[PDB]
Amino acid sequence: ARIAGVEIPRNKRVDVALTYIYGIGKARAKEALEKTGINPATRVKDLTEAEVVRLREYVENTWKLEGELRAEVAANIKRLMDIGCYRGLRHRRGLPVRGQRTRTNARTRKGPRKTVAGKKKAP
Amino acid sequence: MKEGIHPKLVPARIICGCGNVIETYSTKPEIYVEVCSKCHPFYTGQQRFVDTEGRVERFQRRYGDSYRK
Amino acid sequence: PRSLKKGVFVDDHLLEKVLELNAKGEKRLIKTWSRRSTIVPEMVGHTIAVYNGKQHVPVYITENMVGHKLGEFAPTRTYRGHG
Amino acid sequence: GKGDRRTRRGKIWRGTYGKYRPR
Amino acid sequence: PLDVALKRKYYEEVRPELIRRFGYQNVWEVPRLEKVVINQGLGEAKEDARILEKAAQELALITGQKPAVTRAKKSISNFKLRKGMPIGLRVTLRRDRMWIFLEKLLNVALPRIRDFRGLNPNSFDGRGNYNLGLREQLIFPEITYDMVDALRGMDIAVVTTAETDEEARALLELLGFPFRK
RNA sequence: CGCCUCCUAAAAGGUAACGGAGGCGCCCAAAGGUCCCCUCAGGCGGGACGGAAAUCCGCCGGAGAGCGCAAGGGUAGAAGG
RNA sequence: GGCGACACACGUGCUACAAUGCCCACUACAAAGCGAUGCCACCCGGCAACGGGGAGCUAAUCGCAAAAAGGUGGGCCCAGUUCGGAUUGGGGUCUGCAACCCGACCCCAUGAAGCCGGAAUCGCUAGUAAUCGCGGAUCAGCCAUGCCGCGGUGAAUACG
Ligand SMILES: [Mg+2]
Ligand SMILES: [Mg+2]
Ligand SMILES: [Mg+2]
Ligand SMILES: [Mg+2]
Ligand SMILES: [Mg+2]
Ligand SMILES: [Mg+2]
Ligand SMILES: [Mg+2]
Ligand SMILES: [Mg+2]
Ligand SMILES: [Mg+2]
Ligand SMILES: [Mg+2]
Ligand SMILES: [Mg+2]
Ligand SMILES: [Mg+2]
Ligand SMILES: [Mg+2]
Ligand SMILES: [Mg+2]
Ligand SMILES: [Mg+2]
Ligand SMILES: [Mg+2]
Ligand SMILES: [Mg+2]
Ligand SMILES: [Mg+2]
Ligand SMILES: [Mg+2]
Ligand SMILES: [Mg+2]
Ligand SMILES: [Mg+2]
Ligand SMILES: [Mg+2]
Ligand SMILES: [Mg+2]
Ligand SMILES: [Mg+2]
Ligand SMILES: [Mg+2]
Ligand SMILES: [Mg+2]
Ligand SMILES: [Mg+2]
Ligand SMILES: [Mg+2]
Ligand SMILES: [Mg+2]
Ligand SMILES: [Mg+2]
Ligand SMILES: [Mg+2]
Ligand SMILES: [Mg+2]
Ligand SMILES: [Zn+2]
Repeated sequence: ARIAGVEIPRNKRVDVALTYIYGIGKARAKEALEKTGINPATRVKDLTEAEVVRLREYVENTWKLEGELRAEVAANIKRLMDIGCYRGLRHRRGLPVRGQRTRTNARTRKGPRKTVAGKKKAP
Repeated sequence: MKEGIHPKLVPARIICGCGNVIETYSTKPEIYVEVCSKCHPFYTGQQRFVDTEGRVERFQRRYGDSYRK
Repeated sequence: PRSLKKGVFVDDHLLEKVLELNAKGEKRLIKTWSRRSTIVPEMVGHTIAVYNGKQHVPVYITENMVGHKLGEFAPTRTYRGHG
Repeated sequence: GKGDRRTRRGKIWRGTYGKYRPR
Repeated sequence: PLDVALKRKYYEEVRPELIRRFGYQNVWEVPRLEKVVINQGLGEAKEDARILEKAAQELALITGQKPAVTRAKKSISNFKLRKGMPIGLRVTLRRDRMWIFLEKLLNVALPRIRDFRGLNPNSFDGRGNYNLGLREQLIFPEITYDMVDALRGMDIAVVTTAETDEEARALLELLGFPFRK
């Protein structure tokens, strides 16, 4: 487990590799490398352990990441449910939270179609 | 101990990123580690990292008491 | 969300009901049609009856729910499910 | 892609500007 | 025998403190480590890859001690288990090799644990022994991502001469066991 | 319809009925000889995946486990591993 | 308050599954329209949505304005990826009396299904189809991927 808790992929560039960490999008990648002064274009295989620890030390202390971030995200959702606002209610039943229609679609939140019998027609 | 089946434990030095150095015994002579006891947030004081937040919310919100009196 | 350049919004006609209460010694049930009002630190410990479109829903207010609107705690539709 | 707001092409599609598409 | 940092710490730092905390009248009354027992519950190797010498060799790397196999005591239909199948590895660490393993465990292994925030204060035997379970074996310094086929976890038994939970806790705490509460 | 086990069977043995209940017509090159070593089931507590039950640790636990297959007898001071 | 519901089912579409592609920088070539509590040059603050300033134009003059695919340079190297951009956490902006139900944006983080789609079925005969961007009407704002239009690039095939 190199950094933060994860092993970022060798043979790809640092700026891309950092993104594989939960909590680092491409934007935080560019800024971290700038702030610690490492080339964004250097393959992970080709970093001095000096570069490794410098990049490592920065990233973990600057932002909350991986598990801790997930936990903090979890506490937020948990809070909404417990109070419990309409937003919290939506998380209970696993419906969309941001005002999307549910007559159709919503498959990402609702999941696979549970097909059901319809209404029969006359003969 | 039984001959032939066990791996030799030798004097070994484990090195952390925080510059910590540990004198111990291992199957490997030298080992480099990302973290150790000496620098791990839970171990070191209470080095609360990025999260001082607790948590904050909700009525640290303030900003302000502007709605009139 | 509402631009913070502008002020945090409450209807005032509901806030004054609360503030008059704070003086005389609370509480009293408060009937309101202001779902659109923000929950405000002076409202904690009260119970405000938000009207969902059909009924006045009693809502007790605590610190953990300060930043929200009152209507957020009085859902407008009833579901239960299908079949 | 056009549905990616976090890109030039995406901001063009939505007809808006920002960090990812400046004016 | 040899000098190991954690062992010395037990004799000069931990032993006097324990007498202070509990007031033993006999030099043997005071808590000791008896043995540390490590177990890879396995059985993922019951039928498929019917032999995982890989787990043994990698366990051998960490402890310096080659584990012995444990075989099923009875056949169990639901676990797809025939009596006598090789379904575990166990190694018993005593004396120096116990100290050395505990030393690296406290110094580097536990810190490597994912989202680690201390051990469980409640995992005490009731009879003054302790157990903890690991889910990854790469947590140990002499095991790396490159050398591993699949993640294997383990069970660790630390056995003390202490009669009670209270005495054993102080020992493990004084030795450097980090507890969440 | 021959053979094994229990009861009937009246505290030696034996004892009948189209009396009450089961089992056998095999098996094992180790499941045989000997030497050496080892001790169960179960219960509570502890432990990643792991469950009522896999493997690990501790305490209690004289035999209630096991001994290829019915039943009975025997049996860990072993016939069990 | 609801018309915005959601175990489900259908139509019409949008965005894709990638290298004849994706990205960043740099550099070109349209047309038709719209515009006085309107379009807003340019300056500065903000990573930014925007905000404060602040000229010009009652407009073949001033502005919306950059057209985009393209062209040039470099990066990515076949990966559920620098493909895809749904979903969700957080923080902001603007219109508006007011964005809880139920607005559009911007930013950090998240990065789902999807590897070209069963039976079946649609459109188009040339500046057409495909593909690329632009404008308007409605309109405070906007759920427009809709509609009506405008140009850019530009095929394949018709035996019968
Ligand atoms: Mg990331
Ligand atoms: Mg809806
Ligand atoms: Mg030795
Ligand atoms: Mg007040
Ligand atoms: Mg993208
Ligand atoms: Mg003493
Ligand atoms: Mg306990
Ligand atoms: Mg003990
Ligand atoms: Mg390691
Ligand atoms: Mg008799
Ligand atoms: Mg006789
Ligand atoms: Mg036999
Ligand atoms: Mg023998
Ligand atoms: Mg148990
Ligand atoms: Mg497993
Ligand atoms: Mg028995
Ligand atoms: Mg039988
Ligand atoms: Mg309608
Ligand atoms: Mg559409
Ligand atoms: Mg208009
Ligand atoms: Mg994926
Ligand atoms: Mg998939
Ligand atoms: Mg991606
Ligand atoms: Mg949000
Ligand atoms: Mg709204
Ligand atoms: Mg492919
Ligand atoms: Mg395609
Ligand atoms: Mg025709
Ligand atoms: Mg396209
Ligand atoms: Mg348009
Ligand atoms: Mg409009
Ligand atoms: Mg919408
Ligand atoms: Zn360290």
